[PDB]
Amino acid sequence: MLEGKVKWFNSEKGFGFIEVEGQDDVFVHFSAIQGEGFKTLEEGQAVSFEIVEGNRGPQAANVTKE
Repeated sequence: MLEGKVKWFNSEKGFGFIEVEGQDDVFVHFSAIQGEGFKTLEEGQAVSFEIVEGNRGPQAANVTKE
């Protein structure tokens, strides 16, 4: 699992970017967010996650709020 920080997140639209040291920023969609409750992220929130890449390029998967 990768560790990173939420760079920014549009809570209304349900998407943002995770920033991570060395690597580029990682697009995160709300459907990647684990746990219970309404799925959203806060700027600067610590997350653990993976990067999954299909034919639309890399994005965050299995994002867990730490």
